[PDB]
Amino acid sequence: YFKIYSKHTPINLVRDLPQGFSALEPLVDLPIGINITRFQTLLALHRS
Amino acid sequence: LTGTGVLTESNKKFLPFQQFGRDIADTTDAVRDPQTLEILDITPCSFGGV
Ligand SMILES: *[C@@H]1O[C@H](CO)[C@@H](O)[C@H](O)[C@H]1NC(C)=O
Ligand SMILES: *[C@@H]1O[C@H](CO)[C@@H](O)[C@H](O)[C@H]1NC(C)=O
Repeated sequence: YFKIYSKHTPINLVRDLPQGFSALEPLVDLPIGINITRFQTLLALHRS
Repeated sequence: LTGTGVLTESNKKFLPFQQFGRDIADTTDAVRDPQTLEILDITPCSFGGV
């Protein structure tokens, strides 16, 4: 089971992690049943 | 989940994921009913010493 917990926060701090507390609600539980040891973030380019 | 009690209306703001509730003893104190998704409080039936 892949448990994904999520929390969305309106902030106005410029550079770093804001200092505070916010408990993450559970978003989804996925019955994937696979071995995971490595992960990748996916980004988007901007072209002009 | 089996048990005995009176099912009453409640004012506990359950979050969407949250289904049931537990007391210190871990006995269930509130439950979310299937089919209708409402939140029913479970209050033990009246008892006491004679
Ligand atoms: C999962 O992958 C890692 C690295 O490839 C390996 O060491 C581990 O034994 C694997 N686990 C299972 C259950 O296959
Ligand atoms: C059946 O239960 C689901 C919850 O799993 C609910 O969304 C749906 O409205 C229920 N339908 C009826 C006819 O009770």
